[PDB]
Amino acid sequence: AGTPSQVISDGKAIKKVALLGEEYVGMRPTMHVRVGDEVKKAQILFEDKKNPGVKFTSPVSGKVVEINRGAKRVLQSVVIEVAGDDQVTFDKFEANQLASLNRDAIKTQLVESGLWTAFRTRPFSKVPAIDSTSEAIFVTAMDTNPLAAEPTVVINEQSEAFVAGLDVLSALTTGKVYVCKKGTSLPRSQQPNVEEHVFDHFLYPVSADHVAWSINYQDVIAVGQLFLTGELYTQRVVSLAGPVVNKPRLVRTVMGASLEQLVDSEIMPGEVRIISGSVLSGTKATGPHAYLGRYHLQVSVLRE
Repeated sequence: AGTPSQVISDGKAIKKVALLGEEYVGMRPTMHVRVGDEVKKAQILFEDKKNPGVKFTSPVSGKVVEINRGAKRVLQSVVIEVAGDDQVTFDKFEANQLASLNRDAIKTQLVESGLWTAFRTRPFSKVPAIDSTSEAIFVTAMDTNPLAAEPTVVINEQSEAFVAGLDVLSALTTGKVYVCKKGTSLPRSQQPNVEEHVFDHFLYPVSADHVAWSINYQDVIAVGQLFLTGELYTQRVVSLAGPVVNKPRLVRTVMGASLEQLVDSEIMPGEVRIISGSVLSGTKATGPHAYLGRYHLQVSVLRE
């Protein structure tokens, strides 16, 4: 019902993007910008006062037009209006170098680029501490919900970036990296501490000694792109599905894309509920929240 075609095409033009404050567990923001500031791509917008060092950066260059706040001044979203192509650039390497890079050097670049936020601890589901390490980084490269985009199609376009990302993770972990996938074959890291777990909603192992980190396949592609090119890779391939979508399919877009602009001239007439993420485990994309969640790879539209 509203199932998407597993074929990638271009999404509607995006004029504004936003980072959503409340979707980061335990995050209390310290602003590094105000309305009117021109920002570059990968420029810090704010940091977490309760997770010292974690940076949240702009997916695009442009101008800060809104800092929306709700009950008790909680940060709802920082809206950026796209303009120009100025960006903060980082160190670049060759693919063969990535698996041997120093762990702290890797950390520094992920933090300053903002990509560090892609990681979440399991349990607690919050961004790891900068000075912390993990023995088991899990890569979610599968999805059971038919409304989700099949990862293999996305990854097949970004083969070298995906593998490069895995190689960075293989140096970042103190133990192993686990690629959680279906039977369908994927590009393989040549590093011996990168394993594939084939299956036939995820659960992660718990231990008093260690904590598990999780990261989705598209962020792994971003990590790979970051270290190969030295630029923040903000492309997204998201599932645009739901019974009121005229051509349910996969569309290219940008992190934090305006969802009202993304679905413009995509939906049947009548009033609808736009949802960022899965239908059952997403958030109501309305008003100040009408933007693609950091950890969402799907946009669901229903009838109200």
